Amino acid sequence: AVPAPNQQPEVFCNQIFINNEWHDAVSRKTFPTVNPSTGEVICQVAEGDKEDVDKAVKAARAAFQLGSPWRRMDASHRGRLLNRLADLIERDRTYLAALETLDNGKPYVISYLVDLDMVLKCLRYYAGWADKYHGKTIPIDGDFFSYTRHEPVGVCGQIIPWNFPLLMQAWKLGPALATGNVVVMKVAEQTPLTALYVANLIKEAGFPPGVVNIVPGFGPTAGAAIASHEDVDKVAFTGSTRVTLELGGKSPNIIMSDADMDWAVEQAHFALFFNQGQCCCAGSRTFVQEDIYDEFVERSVARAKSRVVGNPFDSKTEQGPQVDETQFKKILGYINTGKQEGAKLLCGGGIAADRGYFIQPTVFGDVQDGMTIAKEEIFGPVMQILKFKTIEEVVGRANNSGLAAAVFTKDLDKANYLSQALQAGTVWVNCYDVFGAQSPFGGYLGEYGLQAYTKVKTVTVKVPQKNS
Amino acid sequence: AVPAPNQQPEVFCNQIFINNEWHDAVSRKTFPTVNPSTGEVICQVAEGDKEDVDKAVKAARAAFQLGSPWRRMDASHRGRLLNRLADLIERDRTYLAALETLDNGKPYVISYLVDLDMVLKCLRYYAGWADKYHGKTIPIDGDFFSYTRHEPVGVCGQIIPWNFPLLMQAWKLGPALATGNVVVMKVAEQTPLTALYVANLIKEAGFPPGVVNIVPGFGPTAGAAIASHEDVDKVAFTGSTEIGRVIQVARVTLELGGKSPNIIMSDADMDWAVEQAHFALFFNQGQCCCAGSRTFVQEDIYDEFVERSVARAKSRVVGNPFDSKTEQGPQVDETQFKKILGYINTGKQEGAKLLCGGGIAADRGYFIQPTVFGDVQDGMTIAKEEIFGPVMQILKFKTIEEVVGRANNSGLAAAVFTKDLDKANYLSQALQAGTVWVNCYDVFGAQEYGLQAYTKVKTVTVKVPQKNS
Amino acid sequence: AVPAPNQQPEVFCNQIFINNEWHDAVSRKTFPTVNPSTGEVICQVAEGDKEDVDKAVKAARAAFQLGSPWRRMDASHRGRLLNRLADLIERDRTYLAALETLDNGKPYVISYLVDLDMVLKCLRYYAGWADKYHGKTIPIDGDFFSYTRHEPVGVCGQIIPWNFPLLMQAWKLGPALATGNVVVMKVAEQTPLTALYVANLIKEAGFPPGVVNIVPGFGPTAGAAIASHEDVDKVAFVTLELGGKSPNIIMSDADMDWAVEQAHFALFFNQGQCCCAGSRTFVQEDIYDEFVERSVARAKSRVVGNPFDSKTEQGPQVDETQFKKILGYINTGKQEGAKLLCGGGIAADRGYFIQPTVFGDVQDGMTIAKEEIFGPVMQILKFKTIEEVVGRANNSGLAAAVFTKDLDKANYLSQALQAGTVWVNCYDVFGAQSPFGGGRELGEYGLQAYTKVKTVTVKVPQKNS
Amino acid sequence: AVPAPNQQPEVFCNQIFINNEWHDAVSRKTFPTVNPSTGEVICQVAEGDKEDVDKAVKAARAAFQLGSPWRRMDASHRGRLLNRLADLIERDRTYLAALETLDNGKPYVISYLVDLDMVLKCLRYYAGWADKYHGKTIPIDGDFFSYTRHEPVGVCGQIIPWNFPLLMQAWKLGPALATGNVVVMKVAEQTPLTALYVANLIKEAGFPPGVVNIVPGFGPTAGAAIASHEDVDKVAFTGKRVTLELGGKSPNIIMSDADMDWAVEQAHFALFFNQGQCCCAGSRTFVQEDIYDEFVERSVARAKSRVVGNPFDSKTEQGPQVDETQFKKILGYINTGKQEGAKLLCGGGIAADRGYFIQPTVFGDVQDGMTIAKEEIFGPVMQILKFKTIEEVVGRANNSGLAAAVFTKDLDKANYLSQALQAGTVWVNCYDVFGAQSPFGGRELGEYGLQAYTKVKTVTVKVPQKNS
Ligand code: NA
Ligand code: NA
Ligand code: NA
Ligand code: NA
Repeated sequence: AVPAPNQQPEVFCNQIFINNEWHDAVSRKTFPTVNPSTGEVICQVAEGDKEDVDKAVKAARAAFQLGSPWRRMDASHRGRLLNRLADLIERDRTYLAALETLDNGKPYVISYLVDLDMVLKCLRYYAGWADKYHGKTIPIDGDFFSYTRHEPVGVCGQIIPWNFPLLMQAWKLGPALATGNVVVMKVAEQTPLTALYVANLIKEAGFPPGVVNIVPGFGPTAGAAIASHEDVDKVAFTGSTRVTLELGGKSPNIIMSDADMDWAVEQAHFALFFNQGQCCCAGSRTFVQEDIYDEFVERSVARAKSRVVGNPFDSKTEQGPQVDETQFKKILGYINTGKQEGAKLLCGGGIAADRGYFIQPTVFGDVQDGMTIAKEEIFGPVMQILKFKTIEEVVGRANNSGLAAAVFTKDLDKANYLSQALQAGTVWVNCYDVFGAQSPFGGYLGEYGLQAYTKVKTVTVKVPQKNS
Repeated sequence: AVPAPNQQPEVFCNQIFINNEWHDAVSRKTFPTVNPSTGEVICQVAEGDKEDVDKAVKAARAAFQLGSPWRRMDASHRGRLLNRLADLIERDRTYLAALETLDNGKPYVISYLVDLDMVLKCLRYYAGWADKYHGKTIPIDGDFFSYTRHEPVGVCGQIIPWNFPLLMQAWKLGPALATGNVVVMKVAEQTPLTALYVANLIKEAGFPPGVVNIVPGFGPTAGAAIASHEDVDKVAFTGSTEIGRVIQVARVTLELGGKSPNIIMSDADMDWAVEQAHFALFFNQGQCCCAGSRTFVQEDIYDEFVERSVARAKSRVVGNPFDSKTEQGPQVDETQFKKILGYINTGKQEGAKLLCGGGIAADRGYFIQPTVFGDVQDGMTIAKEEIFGPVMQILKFKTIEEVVGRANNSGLAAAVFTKDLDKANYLSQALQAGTVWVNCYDVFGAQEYGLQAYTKVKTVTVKVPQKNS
Repeated sequence: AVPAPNQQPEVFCNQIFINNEWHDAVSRKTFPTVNPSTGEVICQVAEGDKEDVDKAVKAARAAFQLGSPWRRMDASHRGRLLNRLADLIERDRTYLAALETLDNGKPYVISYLVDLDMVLKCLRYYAGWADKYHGKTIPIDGDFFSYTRHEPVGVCGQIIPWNFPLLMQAWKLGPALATGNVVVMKVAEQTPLTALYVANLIKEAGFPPGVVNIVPGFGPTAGAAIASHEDVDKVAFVTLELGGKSPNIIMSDADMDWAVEQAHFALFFNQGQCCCAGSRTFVQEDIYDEFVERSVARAKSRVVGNPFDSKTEQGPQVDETQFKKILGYINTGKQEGAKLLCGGGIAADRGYFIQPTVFGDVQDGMTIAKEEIFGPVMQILKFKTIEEVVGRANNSGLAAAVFTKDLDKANYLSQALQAGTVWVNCYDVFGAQSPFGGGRELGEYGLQAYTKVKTVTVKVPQKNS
Repeated sequence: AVPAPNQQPEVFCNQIFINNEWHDAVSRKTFPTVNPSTGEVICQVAEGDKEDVDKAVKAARAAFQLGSPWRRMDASHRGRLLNRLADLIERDRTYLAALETLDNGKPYVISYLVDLDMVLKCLRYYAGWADKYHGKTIPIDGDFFSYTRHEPVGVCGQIIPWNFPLLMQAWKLGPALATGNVVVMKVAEQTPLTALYVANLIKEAGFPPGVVNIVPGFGPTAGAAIASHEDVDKVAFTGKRVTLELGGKSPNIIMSDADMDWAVEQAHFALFFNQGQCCCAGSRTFVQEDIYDEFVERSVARAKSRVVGNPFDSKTEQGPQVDETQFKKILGYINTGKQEGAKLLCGGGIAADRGYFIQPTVFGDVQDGMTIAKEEIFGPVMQILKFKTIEEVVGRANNSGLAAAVFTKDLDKANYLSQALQAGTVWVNCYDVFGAQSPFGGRELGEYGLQAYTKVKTVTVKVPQKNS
């Protein structure tokens, strides 16, 4: 059961969020955010720049000073705050899911049942880690007592993409706040709305001023300012091609001949088409064993043709528009390159509507490794199907590219052989895009997400006489 | 490639080991240990009883006193001591492997390449854990610094069986010593020799006096004395349900084994499943806590499986353990010898189809022919009671849902042979056993849980000036 | 800031709780629960016996069956349920603190600010552990993939004492539920009410029927039935958590004012009814006289009276049996030669009130220095050296404390003291995250006792690092 | 008890070590390494450059290929090899200690009892970690079995300094090899000999060819080549994944209630150890005003009695500085101290006409703004500053973060300072106490050292009905 959406949700937040207050850009400039479904402007948004970032960083630094409310607060209480934030987001679940759809373009049913559900689960998961990340007491040689303490890194710069606005924000705030860091976040110009509203909930939840600061704006400006600021202790970027870069692209989905055909077909479809193909780990290279190639391809094309493209607020809609005009044209050019390179266009291939950034679900057959559409990730509804013969062969082709991969088979040995040989951060077996707030995700979440937001301090004390 | 064995190894240790010295029993009494291959006495061994145990526990307690060499020793050094012990055992590998065979009966080739090898790997694995089991610093509410220390439990009474004399000794000494505990060990009357020789190596390795004490003797005497001693902090028993009850009656842990299910699905690799099922049951003369004594086979492959299993059992070479061709030695002693025979009789009486073997394999020693019973039923005695002998039980089943219930209706171990991913995961999750093997059996590895049982957690919570994250 | 209490709270739950439903005993018998402050009956409570426990164990077993809602539920959801139960308890905080005081006797201010606060923290802490207790993937030799899974033990029998009725219930429920077990709980006959009301909240929270079952009654019957039941997987009273004679050591360099107030707290907290009461106060000779004098004055000013009065520091003892037992112990203290410094008798004609009592010049051989009476009776012993106090303190191991300004003395004592918990310059400082034991409770360690480890070892193609 | 050293150790290894073989530089160039005690050339050593580095990376990559002996080897066996290497170093301990002294200058007694002892303990410590670094099985939502594997990162570039040649080599090899990585190591031009001999022991121990490769040479060339190589997966510098391990100006705080005798001796050790060439040297000795005069008087007398001379002499406490460049830099800093107004209490000049010997130097009443109080010189130059309160000292000590120390008998003061000091390691009543088990950073050593040498792979499998 999904509640009826408000197809025209009101925008309450569209400025810079610093010290639990809303500010206009220092330059007073503002940029428009567009509804991808119509191509029309939703509203104006404050355009943050270097000077705005500097204000945010100063606020963050102040909120991180020894003796401050955030620093003195019990670890268990940071957990309480994250749980409270989660409760507030659930309260406004319907409103947030609709706003997400309005600004991003993804189907409202998905925004509500998937995006929001995962946001809630992420924050509540991290709330639980707040007071459970232990240091150690170490049995060092000599008459000493040695132990470690896991301290926060400090001011963390977070730049999040537009594909999953709310979930990306939660993935970043969850682990950072659980460990006691302060944040200066930059949201995507294409999808700044929902994150700004969450900022309002962060204040309502009771987080001290300056703990979380959000600076909407442009990449070359605000984004770069955060990455270059001398008082930022850590910067985590997630998007297109302490510092951590989280990029995604060309994930191989391997279908063995003994795989369940119906399941394989639906999963490979999902693996690529999910969220308009706008996923860092989209299974954009579907490797199919020769014995089942023809049948698999036939079923895949049939599924792609039946995929409903339309108004994201319509319950029947499976695919909304692409995020913006730039991606829209980028995907169209990519489809043309596929045709020019000799890939067999099986269906789709063009615009799906005269209004908005809609593209027909496209499928290319007989794709080769050397082709552009087999090497470049375009984050669009364009499926690439490649044929292969042996398991040894596919391993090499799949690895010749490492965020994620998948293998569909009923054979135990094949599953274990492939899961070990595939060089990817996450390897799915008979499923795809299965993330858990508790399962790590990286390239070549969970408790591992905490390591990156913590600094280790070792204290070694001379004692009278050590005894086991 | 295995060195030529001294079929008649000299015995250097046969007394009570306390404070790195050899002592005769207080009573001066001694018991004989027999070579199961000939039925002849190997030598006399000091018979420890309550008073001997009391001396051992006193020595152990003294070595565990605060400020003692063992207590003050760096954790990394406990690791060095364990590594030195392993080096010495390896130096005397050929000798020990032969002594093990002589006293226990297992094939020398196995004693050398399996038993010793695992003893070495176990001690070396644990040596590495000595300085790596950390306590925690805890983010408690308020202005407090709270942390935990994992201290040793103290005096640990360890009673080990006769099936894997040396390995059981390593499995107990490894985790206990790595964590800084002291030990009072009671070895099996049927196999006391190897453990006593290792005691000599423990002394040579440099372990302080009283850290490890070994009292050979009888179960209801020495064994019960350890379990009932008021100054023993922990007692771990590994063996038959029969003596376990006595110990339970006399921190306590009872490690028993029996009737482990080996499930063969229709899609299993036939050649592999047959050889593995054979190994699963027959390994170590069937004297294994997790012996696959219930081989469930899906109906569509039952006939073929049984045929191949019977052929394999008939070809199993029984004979002198010191002969390189020997696959199966004798049973550990006369009591088990007759107990197994009675069990085979019961199988016949109950309607089980005797497919091969079923009787004595030699006029000298405790050798029994590899026996296989077909069409076994859940209600039969040979399908409910574990006899630790070379007697295989093959049961037929139809569905996977069915076999789960039947396998669980008994939980040390279990195995599944199948090429199907979903079938492997379904069974590994559904089978209620401590260890579930998939397409393999008896695959143990020295490889943290064993450490928890050997440590005490102490929390220290200190008031401090204002706390900050 | 404590809301005014309802000094005579309504009782909504007084029956056996099985499968989210209220049941009368099969015998239909009931027993009275008394208000220790007046000696009068509060209400009748269903007297569960063996047959009632049997119904509870079966309901638990059913709830634990593979494929059941509690077994199939995502680990994260068990956490959501724990968090919802905490929210409900917080909603009914004022009411529950009053009921706890009515039935147990402790001051309402403490019930509210201490017991209820700790209950909330305990449940919320454990809610966080539900989906974070990982198994391991092990690098075994050979071409094998080996891993472990932490499964619930099953039906857990839990016997809760009367000293901290609500807190002990939370300490037992938190880890057990976070790990997916089912429970059959036996509450103390002296204090059954608060736990039964929490059962109602357990049902309201959404826990499946049979996950938590509560059987009020007596120890020799209901308690023994749980302990002997063949279908109960684990019983926690096998693990026995007992407490007694915890040493509180005051070094000559301690902060005098702080040590005096803390030693007073250490012993008198909860009418001295605490498993780790600092009932042996060891004081170094150079400060003994002054420490004793200040301790005596503090004991004399301790306000004893109606626990609902804001000024009350000490309520009555839990029941008449304890009341008499403590009085007999005070008499033995005088007979054996301990110096009675203050108190020593009954504090009121109604209720089980005892005057705060302090004994000086206590010797290790005395009965009052060896037997724990769980009462408002302080023992002050004198010592000379740090080496001496260690031996005396250890000659008894749930807890201990040291008061000193010296780093080395503090580290030497915290290591040498054979106690499960050692406090330095504080006392009774518990955290839902810090372990406690003489098995272990609280923290991550509390999860170990409620889990079975299953190893799965799979043969795989060709293993690579 | 230390054996008699060979004051003229023979050199057996002086080339590039690749695939368990000794190679001359492609250019055939060599550079002389000097004995800092005499200023004379010990021998010539192959001068590796980009081309030699490329060969080592290729050998390392090959040894890391799936299916190779190093990749297939049981984890426990990597541990056996590390223990064998340790046994071989122990066999050649007397020789190694003398060669360390000949090339670096530190007292032979220290090389034998300290450096070599720590090298042995470090390798033996990591040998034990080889098969104990577990992944996890995660309780994810839904009918899925999710687990992680900790895989090696791959080709690790390791650049080690000259202050502790052998120990630094072991700190890098231990964790890298225990977790199955392969190495391309660049040793310091000032001290390449001991590491090259160890490579010979690595071969003798049985490590597969290409697992460890060592390229002696210069920083701007060989080092830069490793850091910039496209096929190097991680680079660790001490002096792709990158980690810079730098050190400097660690504060040693002496409270008025400290044990005077122990504090004076430890402060002396804290600064003067290893000719002052230690990243965490206690180069800022803060002394509480009530004990200042006496502490200084004692420190001066202790510095004046410190024996400087031939490092092979058993009475020698201080050998020469590592090279001419450091010698001059220290003389420059001493002059800077005098010109700045710091009170020169003793030393301050050249201690011998041959070699690079400097007199133990003590500056008194140093103030925070002085250059000698802000820059690290890695020399036998002690700075003593005066302070009044604990709140004051915290701020002064922090205004600079690898290490710090506090000497006091008071529990609260020790906890206050160990909490407040922003340093990776805080020692209480001791200094320079390292354990192979305790982490060190500004991480290395302990369990923490393994995290940087491993990649986390998550495998998530769809399974029939899941149950707890
Ligand atoms: Na938009
Ligand atoms: Na024998
Ligand atoms: Na009552
Ligand atoms: Na040199």
